[PDB]
Amino acid sequence: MRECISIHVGQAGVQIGNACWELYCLEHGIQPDGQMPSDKTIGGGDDSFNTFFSETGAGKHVPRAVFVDLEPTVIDEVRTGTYRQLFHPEQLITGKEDAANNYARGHYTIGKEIIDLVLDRIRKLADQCTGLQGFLVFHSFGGGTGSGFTSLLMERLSVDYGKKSKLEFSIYPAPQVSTAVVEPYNSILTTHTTLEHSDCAFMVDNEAIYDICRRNLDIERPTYTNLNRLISQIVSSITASLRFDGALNVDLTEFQTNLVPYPRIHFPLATYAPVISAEKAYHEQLSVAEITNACFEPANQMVKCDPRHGKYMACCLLYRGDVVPKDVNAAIATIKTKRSIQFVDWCPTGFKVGINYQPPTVVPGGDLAKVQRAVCMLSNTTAIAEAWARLDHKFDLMYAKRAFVHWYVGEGMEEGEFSEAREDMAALEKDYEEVGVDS
Amino acid sequence: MREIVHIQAGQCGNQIGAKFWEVISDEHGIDPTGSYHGDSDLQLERINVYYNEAAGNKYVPRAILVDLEPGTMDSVRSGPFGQIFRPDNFVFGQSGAGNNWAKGHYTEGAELVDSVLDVVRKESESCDCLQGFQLTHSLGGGTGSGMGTLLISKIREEYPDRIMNTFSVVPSPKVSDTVVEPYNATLSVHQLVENTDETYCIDNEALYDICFRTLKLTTPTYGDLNHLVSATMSGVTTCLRFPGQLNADLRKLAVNMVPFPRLHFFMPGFAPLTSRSQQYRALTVPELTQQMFDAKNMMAACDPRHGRYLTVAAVFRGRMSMKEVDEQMLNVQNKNSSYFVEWIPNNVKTAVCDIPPRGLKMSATFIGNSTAIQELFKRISEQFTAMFRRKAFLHWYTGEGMDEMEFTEAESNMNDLVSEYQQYQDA
Amino acid sequence: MYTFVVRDENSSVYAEVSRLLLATGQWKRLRKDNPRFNLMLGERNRLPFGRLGHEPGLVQLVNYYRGADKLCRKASLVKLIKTSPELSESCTWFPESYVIYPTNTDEREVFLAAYNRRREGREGNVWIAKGILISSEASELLDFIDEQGQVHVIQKYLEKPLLLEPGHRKFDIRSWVLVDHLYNIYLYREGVLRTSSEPYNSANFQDKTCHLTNHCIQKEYNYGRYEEGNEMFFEEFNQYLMDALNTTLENSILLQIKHIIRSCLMCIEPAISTKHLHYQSFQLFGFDFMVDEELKVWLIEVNGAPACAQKLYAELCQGIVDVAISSVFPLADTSIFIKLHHHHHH
Amino acid sequence: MEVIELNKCTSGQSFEVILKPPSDPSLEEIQKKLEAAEERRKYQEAELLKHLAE
Ligand SMILES: CC[C@H](C)[C@@H]([C@@H](CC(=O)N1CCC[C@H]1[C@H](OC)[C@@H](C)C(=O)N[C@H](C)[C@@H](O)c1ccccc1)OC)N(C)C(=O)[C@@H](NC(=O)[C@@H](NC)C(C)C)C(C)C
Ligand SMILES: Nc1nc2c(ncn2[C@@H]2O[C@H](COP(=O)(O)OP(=O)(O)OP(=O)(O)O)[C@@H](O)[C@H]2O)c(=O)[nH]1
Ligand SMILES: Nc1ncnc2c1ncn2[C@@H]1O[C@H](COP(=O)(O)OP(=O)(O)CP(=O)(O)O)[C@@H](O)[C@H]1O
Ligand SMILES: Nc1nc2c(ncn2[C@@H]2O[C@H](COP(=O)(O)OP(=O)(O)O)[C@@H](O)[C@H]2O)c(=O)[nH]1
Ligand SMILES: [Ca+2]
Ligand SMILES: [Ca+2]
Ligand SMILES: [Mg+2]
Ligand SMILES: [Mg+2]
Repeated sequence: MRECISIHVGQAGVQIGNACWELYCLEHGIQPDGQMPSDKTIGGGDDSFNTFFSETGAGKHVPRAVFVDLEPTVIDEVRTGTYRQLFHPEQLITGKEDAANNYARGHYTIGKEIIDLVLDRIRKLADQCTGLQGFLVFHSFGGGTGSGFTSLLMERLSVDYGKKSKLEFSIYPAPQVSTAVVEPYNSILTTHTTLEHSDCAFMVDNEAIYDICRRNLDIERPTYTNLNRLISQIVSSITASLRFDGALNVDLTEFQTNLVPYPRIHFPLATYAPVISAEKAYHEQLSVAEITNACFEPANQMVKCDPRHGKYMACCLLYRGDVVPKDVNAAIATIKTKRSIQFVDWCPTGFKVGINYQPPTVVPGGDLAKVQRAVCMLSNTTAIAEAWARLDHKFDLMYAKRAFVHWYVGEGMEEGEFSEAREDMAALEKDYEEVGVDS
Repeated sequence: MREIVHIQAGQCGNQIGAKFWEVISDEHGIDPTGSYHGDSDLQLERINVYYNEAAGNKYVPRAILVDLEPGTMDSVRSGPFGQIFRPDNFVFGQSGAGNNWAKGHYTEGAELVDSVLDVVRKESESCDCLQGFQLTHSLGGGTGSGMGTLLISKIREEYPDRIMNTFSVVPSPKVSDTVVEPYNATLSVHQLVENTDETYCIDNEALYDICFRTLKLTTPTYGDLNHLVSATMSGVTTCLRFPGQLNADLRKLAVNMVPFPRLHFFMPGFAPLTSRSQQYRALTVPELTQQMFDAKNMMAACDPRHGRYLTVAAVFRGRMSMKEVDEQMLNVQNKNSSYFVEWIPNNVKTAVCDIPPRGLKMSATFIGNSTAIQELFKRISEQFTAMFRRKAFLHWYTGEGMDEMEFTEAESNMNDLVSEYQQYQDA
Repeated sequence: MYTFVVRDENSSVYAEVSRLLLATGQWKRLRKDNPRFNLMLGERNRLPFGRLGHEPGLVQLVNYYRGADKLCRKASLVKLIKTSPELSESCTWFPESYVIYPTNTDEREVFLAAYNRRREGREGNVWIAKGILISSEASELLDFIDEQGQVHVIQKYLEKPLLLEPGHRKFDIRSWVLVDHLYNIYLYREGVLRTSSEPYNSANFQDKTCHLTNHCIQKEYNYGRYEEGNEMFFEEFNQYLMDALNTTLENSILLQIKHIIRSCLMCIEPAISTKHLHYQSFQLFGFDFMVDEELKVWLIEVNGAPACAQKLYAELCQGIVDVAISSVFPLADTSIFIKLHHHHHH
Repeated sequence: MEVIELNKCTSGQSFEVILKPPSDPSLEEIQKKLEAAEERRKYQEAELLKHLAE
């Protein structure tokens, strides 16, 4: 058994973390106080769930989590929320004033006064780990803290924990809910500075999730709570193999191996099905073929893009519920003859499949209906570069006129760091085009 | 607990400043005693932005009242809300400034400014994490204009990493017949270009015209003008005073609103326009949206169709459908996209707060950083040059130590401002 | 008000659609880089399909189908036909064809396998390259391919074409096909025969005013002799087929054309359909056909951005607006196309 | 077509299906990073204070 530390950074990182730990606790039948009646090794263990929870002699299961925000409001909701007892005060860290939607204020200015404190808190958790694998880091691309502090944090974990895997859950910016017109700047800046430091990153575009919520949960105007409950089911899905008995993606190293053959191209597309409203009176339960087939519908992707117009390098399917191999193979057979699915030449065309028989858990009173079987596909497709293109274009439009740059220079960053980060993305959009197109 | 320090200066500044405190104090459930008697906890969650708590659960405006004559301050004191203000935060001289920027900035004002800063400092020191300052003042008189700008300069010396925000009242010969106002205002604008981060241009021209043409008030008073100012001020401070996502502090607003440091002069707008007289039909969300963007609802007398919007913030108050708000907001942009610079994507940001202002079921406040605001600065500039080219009235200023040179630099800086806006309207 | 942008200035057809839309007074044109548009009429190269359908509050439509190049590039077309099982190597309406590269994948070897069963059946053995040349002699083309630099196609040249009389002439047919956002396949009822003006000479292959029927390559060398611009339209050619051959256009040629068009576009439907996508596509194609003396139709090439013929711009461009656009963006307040659909049960 | 690596347990199972085969900054460099930024902020703030003193 090898431990994983989750780090949640900035409002988005934190609120998503909350949502994930709420779900993890329900999944593992851990209560709000941290007591777990089904655990019989009191005060200990090296069960699979212990990768994500530590234990006390009092019988208390505590996340291997650290939340960090540069303002206190949001972390104060955790400190006094329904899971207040789950966490040790020392795992919840806050500043007085936030990074004001500025990468540089979060990286250079405020990052400096807080980096050491957080590293020390992360060191306290690492020291309870007999075999730490590494970290899952949750943050927005567009916030000042989420972008700027996170990239600093990622450069340091590379230095102080060099042999250790680092995975991200990253919220990609969408105008329907974004709070700042500079998010494109922040997204590119943090992507640049963070790229070498992250082994595999799962991007979620708020646009995608927002629409899944409108279209499939009939929510007129989605809130963060709506969005996050959905995001947390995808996350749980991705991390289940680390917290449950199984033989697929049993350790963080395996995500890199199974999903990322070319290091810079480390951004697998997640697709999730079925998303079904809890208000829906009559619902026909969807077959293995039906939900597998849905994994190839752009409408169900965490990022809208068209995988028909690039190539695959790897593809995992992760199932929860009443699913057997035989049904999966028939589903896949049919789908291969119907759909456009092209891998790169230097890669087998094939799927790695993970089945957990326990069907998805849902938050009681949530928006999502209980379902008999669900699936999350993780595919490393060059089509996800459409998102990079979009972000870069917006960045070019603004930066051509130096609009808002003075806020960044104002915090000690140099105008040149912009064009250098944009060059890195320029080359990133090029790597993706080489791998995925021919003529 | 992200604290704002409010200062109000001179006649105008204190008039609109007191009005501000009356209106928000009512919105947060605070009575003239300083006692909270409201029925909701949204009212209190962020109260410490604008009020200090005191023993006996007392709420006390974080407000400094400055003038060089007492008249207006005596009026504040024996008025309704006067008891609410902290007595030692009343800081005043006796001589007055005679509508003379030079008296306010250089002579009479210098004698009084250190005392004001002592009070500011006392209020700063008991702030968990001060975000910055807001100032109310006119630019056409002497105290608010010249002393208020003097204060701004000194505050930035002591607190150079805090945000400075003004509600600056721009003069118009439709409202004042005092001949030197364009001087005092050009001299003030020079200061604001360099030393504020956000300035709400509240144009007495626009307020008068709204009162006469739209509200059908044949004889507008300062009371009618101010009712518009207080509504706008409640509106534009809503994201700072209530729980919220967007523009929830001064710095974040600044970051969203100011692409270039000198171009921080905002056109506010309000819907629905009302006189102080009951409004019985609530507005539909489409109506708010159309009205708030209407030129007739702008508090700065500029034609928005003569320029381009760099950034906009919109703030919708009351119980309504966010879905309809997004659809309408989106519909303004998509139907008039050409008025919104294409090189700042998604430049319009929208907030919704459930608590309405008193009087209304529904309201919208518009904050626009548009290049059409030049029209305001050109107007002041035309009035300035008409006198300045004959050095007229200058003796009132040179008699207090000023050189012509200083007028010439100021005119120049404001003409540069104007042409920079023009630059971006054509990009 | 609907809105749109224009990103291909040199498009004969879309120039005309810009005009017709404005003239409704319900469409407003924007500067090409303003992203808040309902409709894009896009550039021909590197059209930014990845930036489409991410504008909240805007249904967005574009006048190209991503992936369509696979039909419309000769190398890709050939490839697509051999490889797709629905078309297959069988395919009886496409000339035997091979993809050949310079030597600065390739199936040069497999080309010769057939070249020396036509030299070992001594029958017609004339081929054609992709600047373009016909030859009986394989290596006089292969040494022409490597001497030009691009990837090319070698195709069986149809030695027995139908020949219009008076004139002993040669022609191709161009048909204009519109595929909407629903993937309805719409054939425009007017096609055009792009004719030669100089008798077909089967013993000499350099004098190419008689072997190539291109509107340009005729002009720039008896242009206008039998009909304007070397363009025979359908009423006349139908009339000629009746008079000379006793048959109709519909029966002898047009069923075959409808068949080839459906087969081509149903083949790629799954790779390019926008039915569930976050932006919708339509596109005009120009299909080019040859007929042999046996009244057998053959597909030459598919054009991604065709031009119309002068006489027909006005009507076609109107049809594009009616079916491709106003279907998606209706107004307040006779059909020139035939719909290609066919559901046989087996 | 070809299933492989079949692994079964009480919780679930996993396998692979194959349709077709083929065909770093130092702690120092960072602390420096931060410190040059801060120096630049100090210069900028100093210049303003020099200007305000004028
Ligand atoms: C448009 C120019 C201002 C606005 C008006 C207004 C001044 C006012 O409102 N005054 C003069 C101090 C008192 C105040 C009003 O009395 C009328 C009280 C009831 C009020 O509105 N009081 C409000 C609630 C109070 O908070 C208050 C606000 C500011 C100052 C003092 C007190 O009187 C109509 N004035 C000068 C006028 O209309 C004058 N006309 C002119 O100056 C014309 N030129 C010769 C104008 C139009 C340019 C006088 C002939 C009367
Ligand atoms: N999905 C999701 N997105 C969020 C959430 N909170 C914020 N965002 C998005 O994240 C971006 C805003 O960044 P935040 O995470 O709020 O920024 P922060 O890290 O707190 O940084 P500062 O406030 O600048 O110090 C925008 O795109 C928001 O829509 C959330 O709870 N869920
Ligand atoms: N296999 C074949 N047999 C007989 N003639 C052929 C042929 N392939 C091409 N041609 C002749 O060559 C002419 C032009 O060739 P092609 O259409 O391939 O080039 P092109 O792309 O420059 C013109 P367009 O784009 O309009 O089709 C045709 O009109 C036809 O007459
Ligand atoms: N809107 C508004 N304008 C005012 C008010 N009082 C004065 N003014 C304007 O302010 C300018 C005179 O400034 P004032 O504040 O009286 O001078 P100060 O006391 O020396 O600061 C003129 O343009 C007046 O029209 C007021 O209460 N409301
Ligand atoms: Ca245990
Ligand atoms: Ca004195
Ligand atoms: Mg934050
Ligand atoms: Mg006065």
